[PDB]
Amino acid sequence: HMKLCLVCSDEASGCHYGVLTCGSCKVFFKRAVEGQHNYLCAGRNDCIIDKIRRKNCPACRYRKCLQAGMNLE
Amino acid sequence: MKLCLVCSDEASGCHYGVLTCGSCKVFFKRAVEGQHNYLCAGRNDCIIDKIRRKNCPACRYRKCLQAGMNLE
DNA sequence: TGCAAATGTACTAGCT
DNA sequence: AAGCTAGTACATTTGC
Ligand SMILES: [Zn+2]
Ligand SMILES: [Zn+2]
Ligand SMILES: [Zn+2]
Ligand SMILES: [Zn+2]
Repeated sequence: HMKLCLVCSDEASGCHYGVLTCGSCKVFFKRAVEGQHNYLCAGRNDCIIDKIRRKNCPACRYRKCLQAGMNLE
Repeated sequence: MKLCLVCSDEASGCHYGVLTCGSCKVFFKRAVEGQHNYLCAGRNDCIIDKIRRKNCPACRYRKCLQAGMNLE
């Protein structure tokens, strides 16, 4: 029914940077590329990213964005 | 020379029965008072150090309880 | 309390 | 019109 972001499963708003994603992942990805962050995972570089757990691990969120194909060109 | 028994930061005193940093003092008070329906994105054994304690409320609250924090 | 960083929404710019 | 996304400003969250 409702389009699903391929990063967090929140409702997708469009195809952003090459990948159907939600509003919060679009801006999260651009800020992650062009910004400095000490994103450090606390598990095994392998976390679950869903609508809640996405805030838990930005390191694994960024990782799953890239594995989904996001790119700024 | 005083380490937090939850995250290992500069403990600021004995809070809710446990030597703990300021940040863990406040986090446990918030967690214990309201819902703590937190969720872990890993395997319920996330590393909870000064850097990564922000990452997993669920594992942090679990560690608070393991260390003995309570409202005595 | 304050200050600030991170995150998320809603909106505008600009294209076709 | 219609439909799209990238950007941006604002608000909210979260944390010292
Ligand atoms: Zn998303
Ligand atoms: Zn992770
Ligand atoms: Zn602590
Ligand atoms: Zn965890």
